[PDB]
Amino acid sequence: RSRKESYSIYVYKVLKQVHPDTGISSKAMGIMNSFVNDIFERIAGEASRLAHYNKRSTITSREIQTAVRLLLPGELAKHAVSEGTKAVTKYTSSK
Amino acid sequence: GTVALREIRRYQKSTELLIRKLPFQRLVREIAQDFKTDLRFQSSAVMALQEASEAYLVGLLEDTNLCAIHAKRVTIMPKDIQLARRIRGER
Amino acid sequence: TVALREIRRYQKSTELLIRKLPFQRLVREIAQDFKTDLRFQSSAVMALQEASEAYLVGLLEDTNLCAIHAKRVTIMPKDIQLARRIRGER
Amino acid sequence: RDNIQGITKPAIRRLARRGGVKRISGLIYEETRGVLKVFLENVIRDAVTYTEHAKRKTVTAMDVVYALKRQGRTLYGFGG
Amino acid sequence: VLRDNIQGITKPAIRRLARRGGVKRISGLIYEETRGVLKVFLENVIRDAVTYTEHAKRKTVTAMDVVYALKRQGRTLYGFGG
Amino acid sequence: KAKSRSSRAGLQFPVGRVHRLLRKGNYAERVGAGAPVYLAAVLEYLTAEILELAGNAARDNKKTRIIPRHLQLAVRNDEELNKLLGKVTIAQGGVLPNIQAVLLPK
Amino acid sequence: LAGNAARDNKKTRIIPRHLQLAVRNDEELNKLLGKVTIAQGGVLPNIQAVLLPKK
DNA sequence: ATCAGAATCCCGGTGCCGAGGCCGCTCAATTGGTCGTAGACAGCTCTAGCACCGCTTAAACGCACGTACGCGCTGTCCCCCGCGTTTTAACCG
DNA sequence: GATATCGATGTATATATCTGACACGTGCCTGGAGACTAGGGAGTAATCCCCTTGGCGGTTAAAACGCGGGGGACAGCGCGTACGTGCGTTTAAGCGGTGCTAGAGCTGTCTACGACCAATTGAGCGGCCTCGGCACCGGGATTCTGAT
Repeated sequence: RSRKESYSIYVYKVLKQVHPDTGISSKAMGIMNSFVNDIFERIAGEASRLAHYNKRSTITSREIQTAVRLLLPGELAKHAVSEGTKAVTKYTSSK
Repeated sequence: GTVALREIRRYQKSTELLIRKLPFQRLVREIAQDFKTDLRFQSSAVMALQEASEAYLVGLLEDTNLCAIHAKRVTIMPKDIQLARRIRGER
Repeated sequence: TVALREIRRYQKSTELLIRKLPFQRLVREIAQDFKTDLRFQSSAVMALQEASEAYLVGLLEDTNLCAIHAKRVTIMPKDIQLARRIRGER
Repeated sequence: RDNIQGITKPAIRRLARRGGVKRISGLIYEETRGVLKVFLENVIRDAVTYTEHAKRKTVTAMDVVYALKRQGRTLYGFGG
Repeated sequence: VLRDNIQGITKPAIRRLARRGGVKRISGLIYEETRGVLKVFLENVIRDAVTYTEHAKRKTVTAMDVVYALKRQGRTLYGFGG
Repeated sequence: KAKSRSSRAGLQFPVGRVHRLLRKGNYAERVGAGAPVYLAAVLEYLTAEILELAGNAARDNKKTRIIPRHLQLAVRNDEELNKLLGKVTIAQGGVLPNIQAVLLPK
Repeated sequence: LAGNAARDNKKTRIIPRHLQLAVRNDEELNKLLGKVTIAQGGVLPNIQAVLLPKK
């Protein structure tokens, strides 16, 4: 709790995997961290809203998939839902 | 343009719908089918959608009209809507 | 003629033209005027001055866009009211 | 066809006769119509997804209310 | 003086940023309203932002509280914290 | 050693970070669990899209550094991104380096 | 407030138009509840004097 | 300023279909005990919070000369308003 | 007036140099993975019913064309004017730091409390009986305005 959690380090890891030479600035680093935290809170709020409204006292896959569909445009979310359904089926089948 | 402001006042008092059953109905029905066929729409909901659409139209057209007053006297233009939309963020 | 030079120069630089100490002092004064004896972060002051700067530059871009729309460059208070009324915050 | 003519010219003229605009134009009607399609399509698509999550395939009043609350500019419909 | 600094906020900076925004000339009646509504907006922003921080029994206004207050206001801006 | 889900799932983004929220926040008694991987994947792919768009925007000015000015330029060149955050404006946005005919001489 | 406005409006019972007038009457209510409107919206007479043809 | 005209604002009669209201019931609202659990208050680590200082000066403020434009008048034509008439379709049932 | 020196002083022309900022690793820290036990919730579908689209007629106000027509965005010019640009004054903004100290955030302790469980009971809405102002058609008072 005393350790100040930051979410830009995960973006930094992906960046180093792709283009480790170039990078971002401090203020920009703060900007993307605030963006990540804001999107994180917005999807949490979307899950809470859907769960309240439909008397949905659970949230396994369909609920968060609908949240992703509501948050993002139709075509991009549909493709994301397709690969997400494939991934979750593969993960359950593999174990 | 001078009797038009009187008509503005007249339609300002008016508090009833205009095109519910035969028209707007066919519209929402059509769009619904376009997305997913075999859809329906509650009469009360239809009324609510029409009133929301007409209220938003009143507000946006009032905004565009006051932007058109800046272009001297009285005349609307496509660029008025486009600019206003962009400024607000809709465009 | 120097307007072109100024436009190029301001496109090349991005320094915050509102200063941190006067706005910090104004925020401290106003906050202690509303609720006395509360502290304020420097990062929050910087974020608030950034928010105000973004708000005013967006408002002034809208004002310029409305000006050139009505074949003008100088503007009247009515345009500012216009922008606020279309945004609806007023 | 009749999809664009669902709303007539004097209908938009009445919406201008109650929406400030005193002088109108032919192209203005078309623009306002396209904006109306964008708005209606957004709301109907949101309602379609919400009535697909619960596998119902039809919207109620509360469904419409939640669909329009998602747009930010919320509205209060009838019933509830 | 640490009071009555309504005249403290300066119009030249807004003019220079408008110049950066393309504006080549402004007026005198503009700043009369602009400064007043800017002061009203600043008052509202400071009020709700300090209202936001009061929940967690804190005395100092934190960055995430200000960012989320602007987010609730619909005029949000991202920064270091949040 | 200690068999964490990161290597098994093949994802660098934190898995149980969401589980922290779900557990301590006590949101419901039936919340998340499978939600982490889902949102992590969505956030990863959105971050990849944003990274690509920012990289494309940066190279237009023959410079290879990232600044939030360029983020604003990339966002404002996208109408859909504009509609996502229409009530938002990012600081240091300014105006574009392309100058309209209104300001230039005859 | 809607009842007082309706009594001023010479009507015994409440209607949504009176609710709109009540909302638009208070500036703080326009500040906060400005994100929602009710059917057949209205506003105070903020019309100018440039709409009528000049002579 | 001043009289006549079109539209408008409030009121009256009627169709009705959704509003005003009675009754059950059943699924939820209340009361009562447990107690590990999670929020409120004293204390550890230490970070940055309020206010000012050495030194240079960029910039805010006040003031001088004048030009691009603010605002208003004039020419135009084209491009949408006013009105009569037909159909046509919106709300009714 | 000319040929041949001296220098000299901006004008680049690099050449170190050291400094703010970005990019990599590093000690360590705290919270998720594994995992078992135990509680609930939506997938799926049947069933009453109701309710919203499709459709027939009507029928009178509204859509839409024909004709007349006038007025206003655009362009240009003209009177004025107010900041555009620049000069003089002053004054704290900024870089970097300190005096005094408060609490950000966490940690420990402590003590009121709400899921769980069970009995009692009642409020809101479905179903349904009854009714009255919305909407439409028509007339009298109000408001704005054309033409003079």
